[PDB]
Amino acid sequence: SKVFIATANAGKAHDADIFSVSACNSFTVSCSGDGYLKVWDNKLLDNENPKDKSYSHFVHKSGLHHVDVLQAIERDAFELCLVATTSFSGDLLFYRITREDETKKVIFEKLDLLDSDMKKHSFWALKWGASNDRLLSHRLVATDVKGTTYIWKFHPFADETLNWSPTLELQGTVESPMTPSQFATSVDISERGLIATGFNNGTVQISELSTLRPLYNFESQHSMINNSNSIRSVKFSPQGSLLAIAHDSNSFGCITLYETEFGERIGSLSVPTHSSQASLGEFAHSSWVMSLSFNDSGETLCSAGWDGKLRFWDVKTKERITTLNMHCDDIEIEEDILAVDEHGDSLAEPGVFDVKFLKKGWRSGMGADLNESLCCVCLDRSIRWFREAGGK
Amino acid sequence: IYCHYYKDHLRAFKCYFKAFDLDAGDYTAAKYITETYASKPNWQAASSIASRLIKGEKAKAELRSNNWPFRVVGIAHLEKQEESDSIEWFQSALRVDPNDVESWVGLGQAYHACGRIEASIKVFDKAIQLRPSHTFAQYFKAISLCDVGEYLESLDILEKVCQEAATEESFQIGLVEVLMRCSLDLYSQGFLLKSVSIAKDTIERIKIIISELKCENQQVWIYLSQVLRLFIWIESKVDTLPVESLVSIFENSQFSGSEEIDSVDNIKIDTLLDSTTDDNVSIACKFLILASKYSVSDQKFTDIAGTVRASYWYNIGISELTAFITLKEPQYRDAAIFAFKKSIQLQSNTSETWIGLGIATMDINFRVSQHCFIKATALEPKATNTWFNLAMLGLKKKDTEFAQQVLNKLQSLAPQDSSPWLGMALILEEQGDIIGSSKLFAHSFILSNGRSKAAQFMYAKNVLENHINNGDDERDIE
Repeated sequence: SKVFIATANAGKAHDADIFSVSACNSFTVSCSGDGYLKVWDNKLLDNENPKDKSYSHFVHKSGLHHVDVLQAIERDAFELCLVATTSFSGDLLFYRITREDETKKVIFEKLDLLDSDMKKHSFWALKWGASNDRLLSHRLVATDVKGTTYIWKFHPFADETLNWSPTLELQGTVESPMTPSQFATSVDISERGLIATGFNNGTVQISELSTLRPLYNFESQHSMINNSNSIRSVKFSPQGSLLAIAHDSNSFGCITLYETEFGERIGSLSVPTHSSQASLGEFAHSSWVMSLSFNDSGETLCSAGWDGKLRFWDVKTKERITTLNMHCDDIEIEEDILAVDEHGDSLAEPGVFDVKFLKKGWRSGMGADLNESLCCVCLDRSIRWFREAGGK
Repeated sequence: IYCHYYKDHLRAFKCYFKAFDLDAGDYTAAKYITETYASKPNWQAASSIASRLIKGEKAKAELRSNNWPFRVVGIAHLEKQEESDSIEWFQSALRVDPNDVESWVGLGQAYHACGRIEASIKVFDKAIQLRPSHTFAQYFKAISLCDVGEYLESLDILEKVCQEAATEESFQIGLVEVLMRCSLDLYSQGFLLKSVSIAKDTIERIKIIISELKCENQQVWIYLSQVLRLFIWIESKVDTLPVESLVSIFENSQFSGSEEIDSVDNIKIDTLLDSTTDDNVSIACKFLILASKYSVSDQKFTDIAGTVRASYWYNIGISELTAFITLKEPQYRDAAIFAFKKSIQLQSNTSETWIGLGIATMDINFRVSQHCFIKATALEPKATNTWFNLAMLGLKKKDTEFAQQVLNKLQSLAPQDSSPWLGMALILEEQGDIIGSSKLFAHSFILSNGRSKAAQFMYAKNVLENHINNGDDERDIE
């Protein structure tokens, strides 16, 4: 089941570029440069416009370039849903999401969890660490422009009978190994308790989430021109010890696979791309790889490139399974098709800002085999949802 | 009466046996006799009683409820190592009592003997599903899982078992097996560093087997032999090699010793570590040999037709040969030839020994080496290694055309291998058509996917030799 087919579209979802997208069992949340967080109901019924079940809420004037949501069922009784976001200002915003009593409409409650000394930091990337027995308490990782990784523990309850009062305890930091310190461009945390921190100099550092200890760091090759290579996205494999690193080689995107036991390079994903007119080159994407995502099984790796192509690779064979070409006119609503942008540039083949795999059951669909799903946001201010044609 | 009231086993058995012969349609007698013989154990009889009962069809009503005849015939067929026949019986037994655990286990075990491996996985999975307190079902499932290639699950299973019943041998040996298979697999797939870790782990386990149980299988020493190669092959972490653990592993096990073999290589547990100023690699080699050599034709072992002796001397030959190639010291060559000679006489039909003999004879005199390689090609026609080694000899004696011919033959045979392409390249770099040679080194590397040292090395070298002074500009992406 590696053939994806589109299910629902929302064109002109925002008034400025949508940079990050995330989702959970309840909904898919997308943030953009208009500083509006947008909650999109995942549970839809046949032929219903996602925008009818979209709830939007302001956050920051500057805009938001990173969002992640954590949905857990904390106590056997209580349901916890929490959105975290970073703004272009660098501010780290937190919003509790809940639904109305009968209307089932979304309600945002901005939570204030950081102290004044911490708020002074200019955060960039973030990731929520669910309570997966790593330790018992939900954790949050973030990165600042100075190249440091912040690790908090999130306690939603007061000293353990149960009442709502959230607190983020700073467990600590992981400083970059290099000097001068480099810009920490993205981050991710594994199921087995490992943090990966990706800098803009092709360097990646692997550290322990529990013990805040750095384990090692590796670099990406071809360093002829310094400003060329930088890491766009890093993502751990759920199944194995594998780690996929998405980096630039100036004007081209590269996916390299490292295994995390000893931290060695095990392979690289590429396909015939364009180089020197007639000649053929070996890169992942003809343009920069913007974001990665693994399917639940860990067998497929979807990569969203700036070339407006979503490419799904098979992790085991390291060859490409399939490719999806994004178009401005994929959108089911004509009036929401964004052919040209503000400056009259063409968005016929809009680069993919971000992509995400949705677990089976999150996206509810009528008369379809209950299966995995996919979601991505693209430069034409458009958010698309696909389903993995398969069975269960 | 005798069975329940007088408590006379012999007379009762005799009676029921006398009864069945006349009736053949009384469940009770068949059951008593079968049960008696099942405990003996003599399944060839129980299979007869049971089969007779089933075929009789005079107890069709009784057998609709109790499944033991079917099972019995099945098990009897299992212990005759005719597993394929066993299936229809077990499958039929379970149709009656689908909760019969041992019959599931048997069934899966029969599947596994017919390379229905994933099905085996599922069967054993159900077996555990019923009785999760089952260790053997877990063992079998672990092995099948390993065979399909899922090492993680297999290992979690086997470790979880080995903890629970560390007294038993099969489980431990299984752990070793799955571990070393993991090692070789991860080595082969490119996970070089992790392979060593799994190797250290598995050698530690082997030490634990020899120390804890003093359990000597033919297999453990082969396992160790196969594991040790990794330290030899990948020198980067050769220092990980645990000398102490090995010394213990060898000191604990008792080997009668072979003076004829020991006298050639000059290697004994007391002698080899005595040497000074020898690299960890050589130490590893010596341990490899010692291990391969220490493998036991244990007491009470029944070697069918004596193939095992040939496999023993063969393995020794390969080990010695590895040591020779690694260290370039004649003793290991002489020992290798000697061993292969010893093995050949015992068997004389296996292609794979002649190969080693041929390799071991390339330097001394080509005629015999060739002869060996040719015999090998004849003994296993589907073997691609033989031809290649022969071609390499062809190069060794500086016969370009021949080597090229053989290599073309290989391209015809198996074009997926990097080796033939690499050889064809080398010939052409020696020949001087360097552009096509570069094309070939490239293709070879690409097919290699990082499998062979020589491919990577030669590729890099060629890339340099081409692009060092041909006037490339820093802008040219390619």
